[PDB]
Amino acid sequence: VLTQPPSASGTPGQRVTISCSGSSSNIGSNTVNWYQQLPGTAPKLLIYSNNQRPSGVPDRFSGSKSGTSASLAISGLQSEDEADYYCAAWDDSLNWVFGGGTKLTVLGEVQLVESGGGVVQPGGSLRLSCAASGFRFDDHAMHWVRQAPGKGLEWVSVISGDGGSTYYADSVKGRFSISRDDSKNSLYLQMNSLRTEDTALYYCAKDRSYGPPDVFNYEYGMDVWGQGTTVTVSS
Amino acid sequence: VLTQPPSASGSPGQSVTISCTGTSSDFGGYNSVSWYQQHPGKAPKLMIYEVSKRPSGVPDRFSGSKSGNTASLTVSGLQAEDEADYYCSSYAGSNNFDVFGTGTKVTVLGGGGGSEVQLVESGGGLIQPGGSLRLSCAASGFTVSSNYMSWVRQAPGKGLEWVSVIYSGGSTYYADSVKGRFTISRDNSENTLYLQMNSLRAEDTAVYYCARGEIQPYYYYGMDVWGQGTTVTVSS
Amino acid sequence: NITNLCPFDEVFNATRFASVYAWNRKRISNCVADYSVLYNLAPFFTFKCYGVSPTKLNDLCFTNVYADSFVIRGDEVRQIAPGQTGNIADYNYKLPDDFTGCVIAWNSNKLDSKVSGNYNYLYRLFRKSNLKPFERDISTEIYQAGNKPCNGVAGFNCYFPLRSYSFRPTYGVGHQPYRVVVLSFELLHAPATVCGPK
Repeated sequence: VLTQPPSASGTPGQRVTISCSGSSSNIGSNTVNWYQQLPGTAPKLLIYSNNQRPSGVPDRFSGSKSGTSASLAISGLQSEDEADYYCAAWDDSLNWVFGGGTKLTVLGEVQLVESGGGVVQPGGSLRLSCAASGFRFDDHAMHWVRQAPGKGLEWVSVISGDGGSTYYADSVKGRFSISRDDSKNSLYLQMNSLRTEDTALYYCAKDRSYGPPDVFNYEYGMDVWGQGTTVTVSS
Repeated sequence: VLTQPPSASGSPGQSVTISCTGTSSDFGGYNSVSWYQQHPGKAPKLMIYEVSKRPSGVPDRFSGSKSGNTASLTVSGLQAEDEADYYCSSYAGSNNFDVFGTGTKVTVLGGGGGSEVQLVESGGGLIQPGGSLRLSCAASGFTVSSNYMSWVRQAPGKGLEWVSVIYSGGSTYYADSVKGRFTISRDNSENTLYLQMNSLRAEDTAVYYCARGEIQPYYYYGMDVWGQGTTVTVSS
Repeated sequence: NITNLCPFDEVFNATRFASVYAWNRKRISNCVADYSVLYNLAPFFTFKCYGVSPTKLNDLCFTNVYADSFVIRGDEVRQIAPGQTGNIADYNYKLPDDFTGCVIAWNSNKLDSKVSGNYNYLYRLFRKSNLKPFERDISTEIYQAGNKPCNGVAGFNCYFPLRSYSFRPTYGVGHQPYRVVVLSFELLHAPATVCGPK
């Protein structure tokens, strides 16, 4: 569980400070990660390892991990920084807990495309596919991050680069089967015992670490995402 | 799970050169690609462990270089009278079983270990379904309590697959097929090393083979000796 | 005043670190261990501290910290844990189920992998029994597979109990050199020296 301001505010020109509170079970023993998602487009990594930024993220963002809470800062925000900011951390109970989202509103190249959605009969379901194009699939891990329409993000499962140990969430445990096959850098996720509470996008997200994000608790992040399919079971 | 050609019979002994394409890498990290001549009947025989590195045996099958992402074992010019199924296992993954490949029919024509250390088994004739049957492979040669022992089973039609691995003194790693219902236990420290069924789930009908050494992280061990297996023949 | 800094800066930065069969046991004491500086060091990939939290670690005195460094593969860092089996966990370095330190580790595929043949390390593939928690076996006698004496020979009965790695630059993560340094903490009936910045 992570506490995050649901919908903060801000004024142009100056800076704000989005914070995230977590117990010593998730943040105190691991590293926090801040993700940015514009309304309409797929999310993208903003800050990883609590002090580092990817090549695409400019110096307009900074982070700190003072104590058991994380603190973000956007020095000199503008109209382009009006997006959702999500916190995420790997808890020591074999799970990946995400934040809630911060509507910091101020009113003044490898493709990872996936498919396999569509409305289906409740109870059962179909398989979830994923693909890539020349990015050394064996040297990276993959995550499944479903997001209901308009709602926040949540972690489903993770497959490591080795293809061995994998972890599932507290709700998708048992009835979900994630696997990878190095045919064309694919990823198959089979779902069972559908409860109709799964209408989301199911982002097939790419990471940068190799093993499961439980032994590498300082580099685990999430690389360029992929446009997910809108699967609407709706019974 | 690896990719191997189902059969290879065209141009016998001239352009067969079977290979286990697909390893998601430069053919593993330890650079050890196994090749076992699993002839029908007797247990498999070691042919190639390193890239080629042919041990004391037939020298007309060598040059197993890792061409790109596959190890093309040059089998041309060997002979034209053979009816067997070759296998290939190459991996370095920590606790990753099922490293063997699919049944490759390398029959060029088609139509036309005993005194080394020891070879004994249990002979599970008409095994009562489930239960707990113990299979031993008493070896009067090397110590059965110092070297790394292994257990590999194969079923009618299906290929070989790693079933059990036991290290020197402090490891009892099991495979993913049993997932825990199989309890490996080393026998007397100076007699043998046996196994345990522990209420099989009708999938252990495959014949067993107690290998004197590891398969995927292979070591020459001087000589590769296996033991003739027994048919479980479950009665569920 | 904050003076007499720990020599940790000389540990986490070198060229040749160690091997798993002969690992350093640096006993660091009499300094203000500023673990906050250890965070913003080279880009580590693992900082899993099992005993306590790094935030509360800077407010607890200690007697002496045992720094133990070695180099293992990528798929072996999982074996360095308070209780786990493996080719490196029970044959080269084993941690008890009381480790109050950290398992700091980072990839070093920039200076520990050259294309000339890396026959420098080893991991003791052969052994007789599991090593005692925090035990080091610096030996080179030929492993004897029982039932035959060996005054030193290599064939069919007795083999080299050590085997070198195959670290190469043109490989993938998992088969790359990873430098792992653990920091064992202890508190005997002795005055505590290493406390931290106040």
